[PDB]
Amino acid sequence: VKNGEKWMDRYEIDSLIGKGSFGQVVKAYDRVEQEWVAIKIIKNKKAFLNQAQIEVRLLELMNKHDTEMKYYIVHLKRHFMFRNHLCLVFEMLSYNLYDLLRNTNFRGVSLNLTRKFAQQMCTALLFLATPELSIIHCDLKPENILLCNPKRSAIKIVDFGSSCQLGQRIYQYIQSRFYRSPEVLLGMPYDLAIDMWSLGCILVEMHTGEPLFSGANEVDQMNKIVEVLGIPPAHILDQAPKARKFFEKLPDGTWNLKKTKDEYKPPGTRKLHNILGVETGGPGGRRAGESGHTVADYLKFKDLILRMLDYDPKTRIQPYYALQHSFFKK
Ligand SMILES: Cc1nc2ccc(-c3cc(N)nc(N)c3)nc2n1CCOc1ccccc1
Ligand SMILES: [Cl-]
Ligand SMILES: [Cl-]
Repeated sequence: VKNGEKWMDRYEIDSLIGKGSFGQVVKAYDRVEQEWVAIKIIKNKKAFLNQAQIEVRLLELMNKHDTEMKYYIVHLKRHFMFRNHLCLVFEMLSYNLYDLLRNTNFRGVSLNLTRKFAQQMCTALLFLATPELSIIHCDLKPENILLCNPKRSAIKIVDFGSSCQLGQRIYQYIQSRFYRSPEVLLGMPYDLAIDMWSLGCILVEMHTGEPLFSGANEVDQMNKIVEVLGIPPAHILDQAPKARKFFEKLPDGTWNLKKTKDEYKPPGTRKLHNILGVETGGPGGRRAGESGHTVADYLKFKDLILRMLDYDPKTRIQPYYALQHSFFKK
């Protein structure tokens, strides 16, 4: 697609903004609205078109709901078919939270900026949980959270290409590996709670600069999670189709790890407080004496993250109750 093309006496293509398995995203001048827009151009392959039609349906469903929470998700302006490609037109946004970490040389941002991100992210999750929506994103990661403006800390969620409503699930293998919830690793039916799991993983990474759980495979992934949060509850592993991919049951109805060729820190011993550096002056001690990073501030953040990383998705912290947490009290 050329960097001067004109479409439908309406759009002038400027540049490639983004690429994907879905196709590509281009910067285009909308001659009617007289503004720049982002156009998501889907490949003319049955598979991407079908999944993108679902994304359009979910996006248009959200547009029909006027609240104070709807403006944390990229607004879909419109869509059309051109040259046999489904085209989604969005408001222009800026760079993503991963690029923001890259720009800190992976040293992380302040707890204060982390809090501002958490609050927006939790308000978006609350909006998707409105019963008549009930949309699971299924691919929350730093790369799918964009700054509205390179000067500001306003963010919006993008990419509803993996998203499904509750009880419209298609795939068992969903979510980006590092952000994949245990329920989805364990091959169990997933909720809106898998996004809260992902959000917890992201918020830590935003502050430390490194992914909380960077598995090289599903097995590696679950082992890195168990290092921090210990063995999942028996009641969960008993109902889990793929419990025996990672764990083994014992005479007395208790569970342990399947082992292979040696090494990980033993279950629950890689403590989040050390990962966060609560009482050691933040991540790698780099925040020693910096304001808004009091041990009290860090402990509230630690408490909220462990509510987002509950193994049980039925007791894992839902969004309204994450906005009530002391970590957000000024
Ligand atoms: C700069 C900019 N404005 C945007 C507005 C919307 C979207 C946008 C992108 C996608 N995949 N899905 C939706 N629903 C909206 N992406 C924008 N980008 C950067 C584009 O890069 C990407 C590419 C792939 C994934 C994420 C960001
Ligand atoms: Cl990443
Ligand atoms: Cl996915």
